[PDB]
Amino acid sequence: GSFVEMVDNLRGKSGQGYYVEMTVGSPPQTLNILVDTGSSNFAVGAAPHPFLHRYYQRQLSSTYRDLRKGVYVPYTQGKWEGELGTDLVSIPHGPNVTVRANIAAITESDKFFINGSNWEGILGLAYAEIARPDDSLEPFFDSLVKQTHVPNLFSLQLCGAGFPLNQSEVLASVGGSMIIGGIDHSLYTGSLWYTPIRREWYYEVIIVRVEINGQDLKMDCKEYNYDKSIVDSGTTNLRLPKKVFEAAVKSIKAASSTEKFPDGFWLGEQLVCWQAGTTPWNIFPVISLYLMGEVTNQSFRITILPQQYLRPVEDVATSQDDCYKFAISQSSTGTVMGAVIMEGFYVVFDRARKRIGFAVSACHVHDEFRTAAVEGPFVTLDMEDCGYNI
Ligand SMILES: CN1C(=N)N[C@](c2ccccc2)(c2cccc(NC(=O)c3ccco3)c2)C1=O
Repeated sequence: GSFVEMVDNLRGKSGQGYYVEMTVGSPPQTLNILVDTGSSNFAVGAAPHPFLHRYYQRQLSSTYRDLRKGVYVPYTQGKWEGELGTDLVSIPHGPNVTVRANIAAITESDKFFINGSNWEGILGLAYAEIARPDDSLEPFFDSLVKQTHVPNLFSLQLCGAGFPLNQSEVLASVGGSMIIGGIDHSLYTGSLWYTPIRREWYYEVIIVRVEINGQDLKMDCKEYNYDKSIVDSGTTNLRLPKKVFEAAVKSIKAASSTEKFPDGFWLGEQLVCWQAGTTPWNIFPVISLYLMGEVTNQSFRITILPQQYLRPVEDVATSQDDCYKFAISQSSTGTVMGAVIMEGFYVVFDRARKRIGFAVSACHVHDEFRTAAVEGPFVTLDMEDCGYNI
């Protein structure tokens, strides 16, 4: 129903991440923590770093327990390494509970912490299968559910401003909500539609059809989920498999052909600017992703606007122009529904019923002519064939 204590508990933006305040140790040490549905470790800065103004000090926590085990995590865009342990953890604008959770105390990292992001760690909300070093390291949410009466469900409303927020504004602005243990009806409009969680590792889903301004991309649906499709608040962009990316960009270019943009724009590298207030939203198409429904041979669609897939960025000249980066990019690891897609919707991670819910977000950016949408049902056949198998 209503979870006023957790509403508006997030800050941040799509490019730098959305974070929630947490406390670790006794006495409590306050830290800002990235909400990451694409990983499964609770990992916090525990040693000085040039981009950290605070970190977890294990020697100051009376409830700190050393697990005597290291963790080394090299990833595509960087690396983090640290020491495993446990401590008492709370979410000040969350359920009124304290849990004993695993913590990876980050002692060394490369390109992990973002200068100016305002977060000092990450909260991996996905399942134990992808926890590092292995699945025996119980993720935070699993500990929270096992130790308390908190229902096995969380929901996220990520709120993009629709324009750039400077250093001061991003610290003072409400970035959205993470409702732990429930669904808050004030965060969305219309109905919630659910897609099954295909498998519990990442939050894996199945896309069955893709349209650009109602025109079917017409690919074998297995291509859309090659090698998987996930919902990931820990990624900025909508990331698409190489072949799907190439087809989608061709169609988005064709729909917006009244204006030509340089190659660097479509590569997500360079910004495009328009005179203040003149962004031609109407020339860019809407993108509909059809997801497998909970009923046999039924699907539903989520429709996003260019106000979601064009990410607002401030100009190099700090001008009065309205500038953006194209927030759709290619992937070699499947589809990733990142922060820019999540900004259009209230997303319900219903772990108890192995399903993900989508509803139009009460804070999605739109114009007077178009809105994001969550609609259904549609008759869709052979949807299990859309799932990829190695
Ligand atoms: C894709 N992805 C993710 N889902 N989480 C990782 C991660 C986490 C643990 C271990 C390996 C990789 C990450 C690591 C560091 C930062 C961010 N996220 C951001 O900086 C960010 C910005 C906007 C949204 O998220 C995400 C990552 O690679």
